[PDB]
Amino acid sequence: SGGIEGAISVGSSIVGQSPYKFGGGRTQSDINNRIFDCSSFVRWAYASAGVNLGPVGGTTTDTLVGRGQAVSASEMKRGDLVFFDTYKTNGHVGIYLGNGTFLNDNTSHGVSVDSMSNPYWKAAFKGVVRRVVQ
Amino acid sequence: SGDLSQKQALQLALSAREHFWNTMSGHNPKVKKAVCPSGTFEYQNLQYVYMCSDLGTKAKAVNYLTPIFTKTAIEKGFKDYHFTVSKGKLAVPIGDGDNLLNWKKSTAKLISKKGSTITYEFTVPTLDGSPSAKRKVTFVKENKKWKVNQFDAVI
Repeated sequence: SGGIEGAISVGSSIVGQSPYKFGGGRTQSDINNRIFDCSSFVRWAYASAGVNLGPVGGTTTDTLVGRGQAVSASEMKRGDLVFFDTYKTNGHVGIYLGNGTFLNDNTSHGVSVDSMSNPYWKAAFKGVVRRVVQ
Repeated sequence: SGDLSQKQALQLALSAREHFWNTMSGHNPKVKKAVCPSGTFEYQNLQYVYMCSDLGTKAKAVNYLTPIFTKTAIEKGFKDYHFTVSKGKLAVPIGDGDNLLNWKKSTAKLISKKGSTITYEFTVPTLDGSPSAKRKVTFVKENKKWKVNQFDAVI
C-alpha cells in the first residue's frame, strides 16, 4: 500500500468515479470528495502511499516538474511522472504505468487511464519525465 | 425571444467557456497592456496569485461576467473556486486545467423548458478522441438576456 504500487493502486481506485475539479483538489472538502485537478490528483495518490511530492496547497504542474530526478523518455519506468504540453509547456501530468499507458485526471472523463501512443498525447509529450521513487 | 435555439445556445456556451477560463487564469487576453502583480500569499491553507489589472478587483470581475452568467452563478462561482480579496486586490488559488473538450464542434439537444429556464445537453467531441462528453447547461433569462446559471458549466 506504499510507494509506486500503492500510489497507482490508490489512484486507480477512483477511475470513472472522480470528475475533474478545475484548479482544485487542495481543499479538505475536495480531498474528502476525491476530486482533483491533474497535479493535485498525482500529489494525492503518491501522498496516500507515503511519498511526499510537496505541500497540499502549493503543489501544481509547475512545482511537480521540479520534484524527483529527471530521466529520459527512453528509460521511463512505471511510477514516473510524465508531463505533456496542452495549453502551455508541461501543462498536464500523469503517472506512467509501464507498457505504454498512464494514469491521469483530465477534464473529459476525470480520473482515467490513457495511452502514450494516442496521437494527441503522443504529440503533446516532449520527453519531460520525473522519477519520484528510486 | 422567449426561445433559445441550438445555434444560440452553443454561442452562449462558448462565451461562458471563455469567461470562466479567463477569470480562473486571471486575465482576459484581449485586454492589452494590463499589468499583473507578481507574488503569492497563503490563505485558508491554499496558495494564491493575484488577478491581472483588467480583473484586479471583485467589481471588475463581476462586470466582466455579468453579460453571460446569472447573478447567482457569479456569486456561487466566486465561492466554489475560493476567490478572495487581499490588500484590495482580487486573487485566485493556483492550480491546473486542460481544454480537451472541443466545445466549438459540439451539438446541442434540448432537454427541458421550465419557467424562464432552458436546459440543453451538449455532446462535446474531445481533442484526444476519448468518448464524446455529455454536458448539461441551463440558461436563465436575466435582464432580457439568456445567461448560464453555473460559472463552471462549460469547461
